[PDB]
Amino acid sequence: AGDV
Amino acid sequence: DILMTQSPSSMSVSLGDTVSITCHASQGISSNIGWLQQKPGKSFMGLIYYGTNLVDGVPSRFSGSGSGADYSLTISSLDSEDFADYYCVQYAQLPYTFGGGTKLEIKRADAAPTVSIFPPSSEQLTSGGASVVCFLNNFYPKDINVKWKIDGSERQNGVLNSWTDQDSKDSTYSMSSTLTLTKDEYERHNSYTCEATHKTSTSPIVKSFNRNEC
Amino acid sequence: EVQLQQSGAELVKPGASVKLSCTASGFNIKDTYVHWVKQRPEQGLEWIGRIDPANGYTKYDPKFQGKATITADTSSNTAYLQLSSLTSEDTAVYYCVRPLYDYYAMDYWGQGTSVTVSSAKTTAPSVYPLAPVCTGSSVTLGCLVKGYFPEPVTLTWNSGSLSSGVHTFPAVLQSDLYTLSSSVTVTSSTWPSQSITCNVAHPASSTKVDKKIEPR
Amino acid sequence: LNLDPVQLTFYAGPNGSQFGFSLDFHKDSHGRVAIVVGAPRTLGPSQEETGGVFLCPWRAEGGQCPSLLFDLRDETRNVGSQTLQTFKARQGLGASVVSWSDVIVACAPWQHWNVLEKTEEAEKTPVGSCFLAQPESGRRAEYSPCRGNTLSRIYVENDFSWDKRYCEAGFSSVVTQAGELVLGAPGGYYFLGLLAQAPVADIFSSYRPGILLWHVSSQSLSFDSSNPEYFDGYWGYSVAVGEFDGDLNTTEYVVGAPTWSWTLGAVEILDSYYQRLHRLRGEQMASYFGHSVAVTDVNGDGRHDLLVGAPLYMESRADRKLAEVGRVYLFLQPRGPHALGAPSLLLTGTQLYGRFGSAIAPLGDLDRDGYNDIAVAAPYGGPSGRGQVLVFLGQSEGLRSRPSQVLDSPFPTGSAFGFSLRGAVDIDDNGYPDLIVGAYGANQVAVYRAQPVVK
Amino acid sequence: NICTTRGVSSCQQCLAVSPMCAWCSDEALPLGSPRCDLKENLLKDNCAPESIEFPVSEARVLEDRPLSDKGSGDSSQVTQVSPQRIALRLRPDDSKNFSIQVRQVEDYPVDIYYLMDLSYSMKDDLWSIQNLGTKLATQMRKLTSNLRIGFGAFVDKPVSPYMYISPPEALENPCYDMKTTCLPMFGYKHVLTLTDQVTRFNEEVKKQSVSRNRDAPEGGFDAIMQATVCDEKIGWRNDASHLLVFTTDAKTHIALDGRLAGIVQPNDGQCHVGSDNHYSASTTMDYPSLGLMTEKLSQKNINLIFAVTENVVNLYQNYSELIPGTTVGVLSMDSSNVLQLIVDAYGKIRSKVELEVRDLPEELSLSFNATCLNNEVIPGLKSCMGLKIGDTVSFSIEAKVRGCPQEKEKSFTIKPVGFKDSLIVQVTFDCDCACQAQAEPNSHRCNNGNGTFECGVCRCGPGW
Ligand SMILES: *[C@@H]1O[C@H](CO)[C@@H](O[C@@H]2O[C@H](CO)[C@@H](O[C@@H]3O[C@H](CO[C@H]4O[C@H](CO)[C@@H](O)[C@H](O)[C@@H]4O)[C@@H](O)[C@H](O[C@H]4O[C@H](CO)[C@@H](O)[C@H](O)[C@@H]4O)[C@@H]3O)[C@H](O)[C@H]2NC(C)=O)[C@H](O)[C@H]1NC(C)=O
Ligand SMILES: *[C@@H]1O[C@H](CO)[C@@H](O[C@@H]2O[C@H](CO)[C@@H](O)[C@H](O)[C@H]2NC(C)=O)[C@H](O)[C@H]1NC(C)=O
Ligand SMILES: *[C@@H]1O[C@H](CO)[C@@H](O)[C@H](O)[C@H]1NC(C)=O
Ligand SMILES: [Ca+2]
Ligand SMILES: [Ca+2]
Ligand SMILES: [Ca+2]
Ligand SMILES: [Ca+2]
Ligand SMILES: [Mn+2]
Ligand SMILES: [Mn+2]
Ligand SMILES: [Mn+2]
Repeated sequence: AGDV
Repeated sequence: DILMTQSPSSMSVSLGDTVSITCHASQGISSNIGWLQQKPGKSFMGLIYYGTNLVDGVPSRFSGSGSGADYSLTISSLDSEDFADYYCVQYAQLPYTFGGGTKLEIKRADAAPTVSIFPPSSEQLTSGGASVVCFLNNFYPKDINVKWKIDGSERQNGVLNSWTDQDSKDSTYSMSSTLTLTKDEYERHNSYTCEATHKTSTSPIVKSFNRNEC
Repeated sequence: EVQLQQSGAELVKPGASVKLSCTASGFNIKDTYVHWVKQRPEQGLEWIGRIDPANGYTKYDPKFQGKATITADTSSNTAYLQLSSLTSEDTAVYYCVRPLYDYYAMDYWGQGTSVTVSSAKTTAPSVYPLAPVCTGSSVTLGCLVKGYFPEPVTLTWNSGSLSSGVHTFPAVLQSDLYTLSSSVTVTSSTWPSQSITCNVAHPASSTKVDKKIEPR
Repeated sequence: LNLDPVQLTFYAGPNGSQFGFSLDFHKDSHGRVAIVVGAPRTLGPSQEETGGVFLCPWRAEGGQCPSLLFDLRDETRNVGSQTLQTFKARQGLGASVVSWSDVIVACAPWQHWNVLEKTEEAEKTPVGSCFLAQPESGRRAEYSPCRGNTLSRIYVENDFSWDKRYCEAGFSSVVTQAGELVLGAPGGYYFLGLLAQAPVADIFSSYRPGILLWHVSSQSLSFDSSNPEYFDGYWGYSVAVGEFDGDLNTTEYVVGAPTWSWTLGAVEILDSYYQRLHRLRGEQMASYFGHSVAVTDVNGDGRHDLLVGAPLYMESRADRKLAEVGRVYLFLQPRGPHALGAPSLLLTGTQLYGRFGSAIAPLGDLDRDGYNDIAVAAPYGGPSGRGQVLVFLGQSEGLRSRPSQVLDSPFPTGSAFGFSLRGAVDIDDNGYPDLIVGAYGANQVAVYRAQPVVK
Repeated sequence: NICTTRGVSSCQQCLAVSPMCAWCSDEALPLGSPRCDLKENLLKDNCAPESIEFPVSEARVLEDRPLSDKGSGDSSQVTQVSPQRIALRLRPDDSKNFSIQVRQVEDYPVDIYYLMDLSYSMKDDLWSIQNLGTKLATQMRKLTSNLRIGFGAFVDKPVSPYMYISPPEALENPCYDMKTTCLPMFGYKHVLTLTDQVTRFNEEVKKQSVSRNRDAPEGGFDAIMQATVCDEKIGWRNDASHLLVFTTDAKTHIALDGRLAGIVQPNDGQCHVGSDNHYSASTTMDYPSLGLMTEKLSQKNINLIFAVTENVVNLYQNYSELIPGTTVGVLSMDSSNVLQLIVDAYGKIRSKVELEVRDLPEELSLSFNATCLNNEVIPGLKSCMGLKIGDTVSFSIEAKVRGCPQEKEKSFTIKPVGFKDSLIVQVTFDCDCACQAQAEPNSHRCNNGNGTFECGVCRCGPGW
């Protein structure tokens, strides 16, 4: 996912 | 696709010799090459990978080398098992492509072939066919040419040849040519011949027979 | 130890579909890439394609696109190669290959699967004796196995009694039917004194005919 | 107790190399003990930081050390219609060193890797790498289990599952007695953290230079997880091994996850198949519980006990106020198959921002009383804030609640004295185990020799 | 009897017995009269009034300014603590009491620095707060007539693995591998210094855009530090309530997390924001710890507000408990209701009055009885809660000295947390007699020069  | 020109296609050598196979690529592949071995009537075995690295379990007498587009496999002090097929394979690009192949044959003194012609059988003739057989046994080198003749004139349609791999304990080759005709067409003519051409004799060895005659 | 047990030889008809296998032994198929290679006597070696059994992604040579279809099942630990709309050119030996250490190499090979495509139905061989023509120090006889399908056929002389001094030639395909010949050499004092018989067996048709060589 | 704080030995390395960021003892084939030191900012060939490793022989006066040379050139291999790349710039070689038998393992947790295929790529990311060396024979080898050839697009489709592009393998490291290298990778699986194991003998026999991507069939990586408790937990920030299941044929792994469960931090004991046997939860959030783990039998009952460091623990003080000092937890292994209960002892720091617990080193039996002892670092502790290492002695009931000895930093401020430790090895062959302390901020290593007990 | 039964030797020992003892230095005292007795008993034996040495613990005020009604206007001449200074006098083992009053003044100046997360995950939020500057001040105007607002933004440490470093076009446009475009990555950047012009806020926001990084946690704590320790840059006013609003939609990086980027140097707590308005130690200095953040927030008197989404509210609500004085509000997904929660947070801030003591001597101990709500006394309590702006409370204080200290002149302070003003208590320890000022060293009365005559009796001089 990360920066979402 | 990258083309792999593997040469020579075959070489006749003896035990203890040191031979070197080469492999040329249509472009640079930076040591991304592998060498394979296929003993006669058996599967493949890995020899080399990434140019020079031996596969586990491989004798040290094998050794790869080269760079750019030209590489070489070298076998020091040949052994009896080393007489087999050998291929190179590049994996620098997809699709992978192999080389033509190279067969290590045993070398020996030249030898002429023992020609033997055989007319059709009684069982076959009564069936409606006629096959003439011409065996060319025990000769060296392998390069040989057969020529059938009916009433002195050459015949090429209906011939099936079959060669043998280098025999074990004499290192000679053999061949079997079979001319097949119909029973009707076989009786239109009288003379039948098979001529053998080998480097041994400048003049071809000939063996014939006559139908309706013994 | 790494071993690749491929499936047994296949014999199908043109237009059908075949599916070869390549079971892994001593390791997990999921470890490395798995390639498939086609081998023919004249054409030589051809790379079909590869597969990563872990994820199922594949790559093919544009020559086999549509024809070849490679798959893999981590459960059975086996990789497969399916060939659709078969022809005569699809008659070849197929090998499954994986690398040793290098990700992109071709080091370990299976024993190979032989595939033959032909409409030829099972046919028994017609054995014929070959006697010389009506003299030398040594004589040479022969035997002719003609018109049979499929391979192979075990040929022997005097029921295996006569072994040395014999040349059995490879079989050849004569229009959807195989042909084979064998020759043997002895001294003139052995024939026609000592009887010689040609013993051929065709397991397919379950026929084992024998023919004694008669002089002329 | 009986460590000599007067006559120390000082090894040193280039300025700004962080010499002493990592260290460990090293015995050659003849048992001659040495000291391997990592300098993760040593200059390379192009005058750019790549890190380096030094192998210091034992000399009571210390001095400069020779380099343990490794390949520092970037590599490239065009193969399989792809282009493999390794970038050793800023890789940090020597950010963790460990010795086993006559082999040294030095790792570069931030070595970057990228695969190009036409216009696509796998992204340039720090997979990390470890360089293995046999100094006596000159043999060399590498191990980079998190390298891959999958393109960027593939990961996006699969929702970034099993993403080993940011592992940073070698961040932490340990080697079992059997010879199985275990690498912590706190960035593996999209910052969940993974471990990676593989026999040393198989790493050497399967490595060839230039290949970059090769298979090590006997390796064994841990597993991804859909559990948000493990998200951004940095599983593998610190690793160790021990015996915690009774079965002596199996080797159990200890792993630290300092940001596990929303920065609650935790540490798990596992088997060689990564099946969790126990889990120990942090006491306070952002205390980085699991920053450092240690395994040793302190109460002389044969059973390894566990020690966990929470450098940023904030102790409660008067008037509802908290003071960052750090803390260390002791977990004694119970008899037979039983779970590790509450901590048997809590060791809390004193000096504000001192980070008591930033390193924990088993010393073996220092005072030779039959109980193994430990040393706890406070890289910014002591009344001066220069550093401090406290020795706690073992006893039947666990550990002494108060230190037997305190080693103040002989270096200046900012040396990070105690950031790395290592003990339980007799380097001078006088019958007592000795302690080496690193101070990468001052680019030096301080050897403390253990002398006969005075009392 | 306790002053007589102790059998003291001097005036100094007499007063040390009990706060109710007295000493008589009269010459014409009877033969066997005890000089150490009650003030009533001494005058009953014809002791001269001047000769009585009887200190009394008092507590008079010095500065008693009146509590201001409106915190608006003036040159920060607002008083919210009363009294501001009192002189305290005690004697050994005695205790005196005094009171203090605190008021949460109306219309007190307020600073509001908006610290905005602008990682790619904050895409939707930016649009919602387009007109935040004005729709705000309107609601805020009802609690303060002197407001100032500023704006700053943060993402994460622009360094691998947090940052995308490939292809080369990904550095200038981290959204390169996508179909869109975004700003280059940045740690923390100051945008707008605290100002009373609200339209400067709106127009500065309207020019902002998000960036993009790899890992979901963000370096928001790096930006809380700098926005706190960079006084002159952010523009915090000396006499104003300081509100630092922290907005994010994800987890946050903490101390020791930087080691995944090669960053090991602890946070030094100093300012590193230059003229380019960008945090320059971002790629070289680790994230701050919660203890270091608490130190500077308490030092600069900043009130931190965690305005976060509901998917992480439980996380920051747990951090808020490790950073006393911190409050949390729920960001309704798109930051639609940020407006209302800041006002609710400001009321929550000014609803507590907790006293704090500084520089208290070892000898003195204090006790408190709070008067919160409507004259409801609460013993053993020095903090009030549930208050509104404009309310006023008071506390009853008693200082119990233990013995007599060496230093006779000390002074401590009593201050409410977050408040500017404070009560200064100047303590004076009276355990000596005025007759001691005029003693006779080597007197003729005491053992012929071998003693000292003070307060009537003969003391053994120095050296014996
Ligand atoms: C923010 O901070 C809060 C406050 O601590 C955290 O909330 C706690 O979270 C922990 C972990 O999930 C909870 O611990 C569990 O408690 C359960 C029972 O608690 C009951 O009793 C308390 C009061 O006595 C009640 O308040 C509570 O509502 C329950 O009624 C146990 O069942 C759990 O045991 C399981 O796990 C343990 C640990 O492995 C095992 O050993 C057990 O065998 C069992 O499997 C566990 O003990 C705790 O209850 C929570 N408290 C509250 C008040 O919510 C948040 O987690 C934290 N979150 C963030 C993001 O920071
Ligand atoms: C705070 O309140 C307590 C009552 O809870 C006070 O304690 C009493 O003080 C009187 C003084 O006249 C004594 O007579 C009582 O005996 C005390 N009661 C108890 C239970 O101790 C205390 O004096 C108050 N202190 C301040 C500073 O307001
Ligand atoms: C001391 O306490 C008494 C009652 O407890 C109170 O009446 C008096 O006002 C207090 N002294 C001062 C200076 O406030
Ligand atoms: Ca075990
Ligand atoms: Ca134990
Ligand atoms: Ca001990
Ligand atoms: Ca020693
Ligand atoms: Mn984000
Ligand atoms: Mn969002
Ligand atoms: Mn981030």
